Amino acid sequence: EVQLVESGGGLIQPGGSLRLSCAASGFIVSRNYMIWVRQAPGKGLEWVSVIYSGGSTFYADSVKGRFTISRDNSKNTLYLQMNSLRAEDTAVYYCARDLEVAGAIDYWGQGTLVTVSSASTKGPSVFPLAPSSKSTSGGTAALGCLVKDYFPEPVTVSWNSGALTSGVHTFPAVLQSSGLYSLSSVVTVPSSSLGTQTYICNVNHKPSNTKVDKKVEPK
Amino acid sequence: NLCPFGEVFNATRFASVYAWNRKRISNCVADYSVLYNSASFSTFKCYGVSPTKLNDLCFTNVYADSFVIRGDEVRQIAPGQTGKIADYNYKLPDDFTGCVIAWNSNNLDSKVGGNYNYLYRLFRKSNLKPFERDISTEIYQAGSTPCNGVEGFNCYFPLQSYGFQPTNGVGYQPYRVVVLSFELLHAPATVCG
Amino acid sequence: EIVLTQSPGTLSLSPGERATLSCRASQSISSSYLAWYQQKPGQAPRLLIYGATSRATGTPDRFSGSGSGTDFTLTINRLEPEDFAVYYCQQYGSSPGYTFGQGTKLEIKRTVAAPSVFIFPPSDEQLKSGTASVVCLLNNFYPREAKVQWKVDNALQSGNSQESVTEQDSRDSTYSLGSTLTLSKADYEKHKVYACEVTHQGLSSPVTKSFNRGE
Ligand SMILES: *[C@@H]1O[C@H](CO)[C@@H](O)[C@H](O)[C@H]1NC(C)=O
Repeated sequence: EVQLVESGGGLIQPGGSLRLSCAASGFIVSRNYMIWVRQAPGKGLEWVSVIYSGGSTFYADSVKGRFTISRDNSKNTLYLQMNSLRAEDTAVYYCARDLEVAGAIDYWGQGTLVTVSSASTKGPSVFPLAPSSKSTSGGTAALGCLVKDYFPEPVTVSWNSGALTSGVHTFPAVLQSSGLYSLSSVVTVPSSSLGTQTYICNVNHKPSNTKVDKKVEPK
Repeated sequence: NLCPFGEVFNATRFASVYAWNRKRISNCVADYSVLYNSASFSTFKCYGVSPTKLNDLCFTNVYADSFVIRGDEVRQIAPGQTGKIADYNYKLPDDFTGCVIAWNSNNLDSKVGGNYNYLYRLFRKSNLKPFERDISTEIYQAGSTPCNGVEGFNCYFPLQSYGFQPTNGVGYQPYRVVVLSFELLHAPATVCG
Repeated sequence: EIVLTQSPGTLSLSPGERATLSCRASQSISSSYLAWYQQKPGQAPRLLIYGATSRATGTPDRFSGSGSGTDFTLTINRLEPEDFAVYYCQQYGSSPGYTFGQGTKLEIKRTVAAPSVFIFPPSDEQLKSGTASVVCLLNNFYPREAKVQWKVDNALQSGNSQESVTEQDSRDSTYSLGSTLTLSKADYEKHKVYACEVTHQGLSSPVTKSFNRGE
């Protein structure tokens, strides 16, 4: 299968350095035009860098002299070395294969989030949002998990290890006035299921080594 | 006895840059100030040689290479440049001794609906060496799967068309280019001014 | 250098209608060097069109590109809920080699749908930490405009709540919203009735969910 898998994004202090990786399958990185494009939170797309099959490289003015694109043919991997990082470099970074007039940018990696900040890492607290409704109402119950006070983004939430996806809403994180994020994840289910089915939110915050499975039970 | 520069500069048709043309100039008297002095040129950059100087020298051969590229690409026809044209189509050496001359040819090489006869090489594994000319049309394998001479996903024809239409912006308009390079080995000097 | 200006900035249309998205370039480019992308939330951009008119792999015929010079258009026929996205244009012929428009955000309309409203008291676990978060959930409504009024013993609360809204659902075209009221434990214990009052076009009068602390 043909794809581009990115890694390396995460929290870095201003002035620091990070290397992003883009592992390709199928495409031969060294035979293609390969690019990096970034997207700051809520903003549009910004082209960052390109490397040619013959080895020529080019850079946007906003990163020139600080970023270096490169590749390793033996690992079929594209890299972006970012130095002297600044707050405005905070973005989701995409690698992609470019075909210019033969097809523009037809394949993109999934993105890796880079956060440039001096705030400390902190793991979330996970609290239940317990269903109020009685199992006998004949209607719909809502339940969830409050994932509170964490830094940096992102966290992931699943329900019943990924078996429950219908009716799930995981909300965008909000930055609180403390500088820590918070988010809720909720699911709606038949009230009659509260007595027969167990509901567990699985929360992972990798930067803080926090992996929590919380059972949400009626009260 | 007079060098046939008009043959080169006034040719009805010019080559695509990937298949650039080379004219060998020998056993003639040149005179490039008559060539230079000509408001008829948007680019006339000389490297090493000065122009009013060339009337004085004697080289054992002179090459006139010529082709068409986009206005935005003329800057790549210089020592030490990189980009699709310099890397994969026409490459000057770092120590180039010669002159690059170019003029806008929109009134000759553009057509309503696009003239698609001029091509450039888009895909190539490696950079050209200086004065290397690659006219292969093998399907370019961009992935792991062999193309077996058939175009498809990850199997691209290596040459692509410029689309020269008259109302294009100037950077997208055709420019005719002539590169003069001056050859001094150790033998007869057959081209003087 | 070249700027691509897309319009309208935002667009909201019903299923079965046709969206017309414009991309204007600050200088004339050859149409061989313009492309369109669709970006749904959480995903990388997806190529729709390249060379102004050529459909990429997987792009159905209801997506059509046109234009030349300084003016390009993407047309989306037979709109459906899954067409909710941000659409970007892109040039790749002029300096510095890649430039994107700022995007048109497309919303897909549906029949009005009132939120289902739920309120959640703080957990005993959280109270043990010294803080109380009270959560009001507005589930699966349309349109996006909705008002959440927190009341604590009937005093309207301002300055101590934060909202988050989901992106439009790709299947049912609804939004959901959560509002969190944050108090210290000591403040939370000074009051009885916690209520969130919800206003929305689909509700003939505001809906209030409430609880009594400790009940
Ligand atoms: C090309 O043709 C024009 C015709 O007016 C002529 O003036 C010019 O000298 C020619 N270029 C040469 C001879 O290099």
